[PDB]
Amino acid sequence: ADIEGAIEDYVSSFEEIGTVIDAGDGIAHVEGLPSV
Amino acid sequence: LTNLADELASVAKLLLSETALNKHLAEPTDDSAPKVRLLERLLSDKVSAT
Repeated sequence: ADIEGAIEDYVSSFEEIGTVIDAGDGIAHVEGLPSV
Repeated sequence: LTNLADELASVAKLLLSETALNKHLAEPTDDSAPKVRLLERLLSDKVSAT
């Protein structure tokens, strides 16, 4: 019930910094940056 | 301690049931504020403090 609202609220909330989690030979994966 | 165990089991059940809730409460984001905000919002008054 409140989960949908609560979860939705989260999506809504979103100078923002992400972090590299993988990297290799040209391709790098960056977690975060929700508004990229 | 018994209440703490029961409430921790209850939140475990909630996380298992709400897969989306578990996934955002588990995202590897460094920002904790948003997460904690979702947390309390959905469970702050329903569980003890400890």
